[PDB]
Amino acid sequence: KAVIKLQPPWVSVFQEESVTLHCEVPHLPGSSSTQWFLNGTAIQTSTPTYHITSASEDDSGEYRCQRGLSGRSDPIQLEVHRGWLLLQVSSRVLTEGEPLALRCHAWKDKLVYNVLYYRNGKAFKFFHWNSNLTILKTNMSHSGTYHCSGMGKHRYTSAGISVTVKELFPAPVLTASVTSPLLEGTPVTLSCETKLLLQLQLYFSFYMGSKTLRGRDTSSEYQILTARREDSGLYWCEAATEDGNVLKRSPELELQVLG
Amino acid sequence: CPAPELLGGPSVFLFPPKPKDTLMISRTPEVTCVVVDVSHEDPEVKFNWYVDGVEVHNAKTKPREEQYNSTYRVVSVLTVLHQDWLNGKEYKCKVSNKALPAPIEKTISKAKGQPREPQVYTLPPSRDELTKNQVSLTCLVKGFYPSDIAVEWESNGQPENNYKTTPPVLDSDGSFFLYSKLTVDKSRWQQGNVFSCSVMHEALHNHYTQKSLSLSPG
Amino acid sequence: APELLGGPSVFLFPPKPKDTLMISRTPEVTCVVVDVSHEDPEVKFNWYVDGVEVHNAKTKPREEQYNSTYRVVSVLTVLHQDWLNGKEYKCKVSNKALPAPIEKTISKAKGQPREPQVYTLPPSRDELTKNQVSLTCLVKGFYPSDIAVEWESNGQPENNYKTTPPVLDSDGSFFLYSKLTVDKSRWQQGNVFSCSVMHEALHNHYTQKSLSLSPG
Ligand SMILES: *[C@@H]1O[C@H](CO[C@H]2O[C@@H](C)[C@@H](O)[C@@H](O)[C@@H]2O)[C@@H](O[C@@H]2O[C@H](CO)[C@@H](O[C@@H]3O[C@H](CO[C@H]4O[C@H](CO)[C@@H](O)[C@H](O)[C@@H]4O[C@@H]4O[C@H](CO)[C@@H](O)[C@H](O)[C@H]4NC(C)=O)[C@@H](O)[C@H](O[C@H]4O[C@H](CO)[C@@H](O)[C@H](O)[C@@H]4O[C@@H]4O[C@H](CO)[C@@H](O)[C@H](O)[C@H]4NC(C)=O)[C@@H]3O)[C@H](O)[C@H]2NC(C)=O)[C@H](O)[C@H]1NC(C)=O
Ligand SMILES: *[C@@H]1O[C@H](CO[C@H]2O[C@@H](C)[C@@H](O)[C@@H](O)[C@@H]2O)[C@@H](O[C@@H]2O[C@H](CO)[C@@H](O[C@@H]3O[C@H](CO[C@H]4O[C@H](CO)[C@@H](O)[C@H](O)[C@@H]4O[C@@H]4O[C@H](CO)[C@@H](O)[C@H](O)[C@H]4NC(C)=O)[C@@H](O)[C@H](O[C@H]4O[C@H](CO)[C@@H](O)[C@H](O)[C@@H]4O[C@@H]4O[C@H](CO)[C@@H](O)[C@H](O)[C@H]4NC(C)=O)[C@@H]3O)[C@H](O)[C@H]2NC(C)=O)[C@H](O)[C@H]1NC(C)=O
Repeated sequence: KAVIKLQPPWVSVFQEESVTLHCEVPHLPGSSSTQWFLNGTAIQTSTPTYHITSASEDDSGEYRCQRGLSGRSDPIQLEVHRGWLLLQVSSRVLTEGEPLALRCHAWKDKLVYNVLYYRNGKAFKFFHWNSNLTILKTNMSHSGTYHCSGMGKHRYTSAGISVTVKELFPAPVLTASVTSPLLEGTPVTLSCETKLLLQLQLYFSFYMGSKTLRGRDTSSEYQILTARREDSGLYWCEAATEDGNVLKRSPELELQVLG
Repeated sequence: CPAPELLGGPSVFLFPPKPKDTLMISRTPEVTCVVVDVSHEDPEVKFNWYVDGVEVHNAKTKPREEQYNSTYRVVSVLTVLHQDWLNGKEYKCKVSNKALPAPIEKTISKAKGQPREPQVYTLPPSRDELTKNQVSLTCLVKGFYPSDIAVEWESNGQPENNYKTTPPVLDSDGSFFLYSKLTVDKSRWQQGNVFSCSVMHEALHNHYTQKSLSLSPG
Repeated sequence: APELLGGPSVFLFPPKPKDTLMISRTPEVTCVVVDVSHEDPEVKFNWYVDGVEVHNAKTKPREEQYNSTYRVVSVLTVLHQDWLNGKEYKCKVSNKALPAPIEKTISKAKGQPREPQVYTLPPSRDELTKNQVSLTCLVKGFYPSDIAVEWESNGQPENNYKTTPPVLDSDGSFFLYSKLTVDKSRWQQGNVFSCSVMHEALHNHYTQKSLSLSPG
């Protein structure tokens, strides 16, 4: 199960820049074997690191590798461009939550000011001095075509790149069998609808007002022996990734208890 | 050349009032200090409005407009006294923002040079034109300075709907001249309608003059 | 004004009208290249004419600017009638400091050429009180805006006339005025002056009109 990684993470590069491609599997003493495929075609190179001393137009295309394993690596599309400016991306296709690095790279590393970054046509960030853009956590809203503009001698533009953000599961719903306000003493079961697994274990949490219901090592529910008038309010549960990498807090669901 | 060069920051453009604003007392002339490249991070803008060096207040502010490119645009309008402007009083705009190392002193003031009163001469159509369905009425304006000006054509107490006026042109004497061409149906002329060319300029008595036209044997 | 770090810029210029207008003249298209570094002075020209590469382009000598850029000029000789038929001329610029070549296209404004109507107008009576008087030549109904106007007298050109820029008329056409200025003395003895005009849409690309006023 190989996987391709790029030294310059950048999937789109200028002519004459250096880029080395490594196929790496986490084995300490792993044999030096590699099977590179291009446009469905194996290259003669077997070393796990694809070094490009001087890139070319012909160096462009989709890259895949196989090293000492059953199956083959994911296909990675590499594009070499010509022009003045280049919006550089760490990835073309990713699921939300994975971080995304962007770079508006200038020719010959020339200095550019009043740099603009675009998402789906809308400028969302301006930089007086050229800077990297890192989204610590991505979502489907980050999906779309990116552009960049900056001021050198004149307002130059970069080419657009399509970025694909895959959503894992849409936000869950906590549903109650009854409408609020409610009567005192009732035992209530609250269910957080999801009903779908992306293709693991879930930690759930319940809160009350600006304060907090117990946080310790929570499971999915609680039983209210006696629902009381003081219990009228907004109830919610929480969904997050194993990593905590992707986490969703939930919207307030009001429950009013009368008694 | 108020172009003291520095490095990469928000930019300011300072715009003079509209001439008609300068010309009709029943109108309100404005000076305009325009600020671009304001970040969302630093959207706070300070205006100082030194007039000849005397800081004034009572500058206003139209609402900021988010630009498509996601910068902010801010406009400041300083109301101006008619006589203040024509005497060439200086209007200085100072712009403060935390992201600027040093303050900006955009400067403006009325164009310099000897104001010169226009001569106005009205000219009837060439006889050769009298053969057409439409005829050309000519208003010649020359000798004026500065080139800043407003011109209108009128008939029967109403502006005519079909005249054209040239941009100012630099004359050989350092002054400017221009032409405004009014077009009218032949019938109306030969029916002896009276047409008027109206001109507004600093250097005319009451900033205004008109010339009339009808046959004149002698 | 020389901003942060980019490179040379390109401008593509039409011929002078009289060259297009006078057979004793040679009309030229001019491809001008500025902001050339001393470091990267090599310029490549391609000249697709209507798409047809030509070689009969004439490359002018580089001239040093104070800012150490060189105005580079390419002059393509043109047959008068080629331009007027509205053929497209393309200048392509290749250079190592340029990631990609630069393309410029030009050609005559499109639309039905229309003949200017011309009427000459004497000074206003009101001016006759002054030391100087104004002489006007009106040109209207003409298209495209490319044009040349001169003033002459007794077989000689006048040394003192001014002409306005083209103006958009309401009918989509242009008009202008040209002002020739002459001493009153010259005027009242009744010398005859002519405004001369050269245009595609004139017979011989030419017409002139005269103006004379004196006790008939
Ligand atoms: C983000 O978006 C903002 C909006 O831009 C919009 O532009 C187009 C693309 C539009 O389709 C939209 O999609 C865009 O969103 C950008 O703001 C623009 O940014 C530039 C500079 O950054 C501004 O350029 C300045 O504009 C003045 C005014 O010229 C008129 O042109 C338009 C017609 O209205 C209008 O856009 C202008 O506002 C302006 O008209 C005036 O508008 C105001 C509105 O309040 C009215 O009140 C006025 O009545 C109206 N006046 C009219 C009409 O006459 C322009 O004149 C300036 O030119 C200078 O700037 C150049 C520098 O690049 C320079 O080369 C020029 O020479 C000139 O600067 C000086 O010129 C003199 C002449 O000799 C020289 O002596 C000097 O040496 C020279 N240099 C100096 C003094 O430093 C000026 O370019 C543009 O106006 C502005 N948009 C609007 C609207 O104003 C924004 O730029 C963009 N991002 C970034 C990073 O820029
Ligand atoms: C290094 O120095 C150069 C400056 O030269 C030196 O001059 C003096 C000041 C000296 O002391 C030094 O200090 C200076 O170094 C810089 O070169 C300049 O760069 C700018 C742009 O980069 C050029 O701007 C262009 O110029 C045309 C005007 O062209 C006519 O006028 C000039 C007279 O020579 C010259 O440019 C041309 O020759 C041409 O003149 C004709 O040409 C022949 C050739 O000899 C002559 O024999 C003829 O007699 C002569 N006839 C007439 C008439 O001129 C200017 O019009 C262009 O500006 C338009 O295009 C701009 C592109 O961005 C655009 O921004 C503007 O809108 C502008 O307006 C255009 O006008 C039409 C009219 O309708 C509109 O329709 C268009 O839409 C519009 N164009 C556009 C794109 O919108 C053009 O920019 C400038 O010419 C050049 N200076 C020259 C040449 O002398 C050099 O840049 C500098 N280095 C750096 C890094 O800056």
